[PDB]
Amino acid sequence: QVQLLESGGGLVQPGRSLRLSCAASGFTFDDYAMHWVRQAPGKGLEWVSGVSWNSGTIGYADSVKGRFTISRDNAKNSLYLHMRSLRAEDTALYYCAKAVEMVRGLGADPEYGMDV
Amino acid sequence: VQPTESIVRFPNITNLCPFGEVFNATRFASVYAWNRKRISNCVADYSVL
Repeated sequence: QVQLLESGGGLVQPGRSLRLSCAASGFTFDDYAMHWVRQAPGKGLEWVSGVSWNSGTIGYADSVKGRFTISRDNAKNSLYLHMRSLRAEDTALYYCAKAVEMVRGLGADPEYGMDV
Repeated sequence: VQPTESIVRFPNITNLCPFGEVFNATRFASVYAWNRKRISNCVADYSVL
């Protein structure tokens, strides 16, 4: 039973610092890659960030260069994303998930697999 | 009688610890987003170093 709990919602002002927490359960956490996906309200779904198995930041989106932070609490099986300098349109229905591909399975580190 | 030569024995070399591809990974992480893990139950060679 893989499970991901998302927190960090509510009414928040744009331009302010924000903390989002996703808790992972039902699967060994720190052997998989992991993804945050942006989803503007009233619009579609787009990739915003990710991080490797080794807790390595994949990078940041086009409009958010060098001002978000993605980190991984390996101790309590959790993941955090901090945002800064929000605007009205950086609002998104952010999603948390992992990667299907296992360590030492099928070169290079596999990081795709938008799965759960 | 005196002995001649020494013999040292041990079973086949078992599961090595996978140091290699931890350092041959696509990349390392940041300083605040730094990485740590713990290894046990495996043999470490140190010979490749």
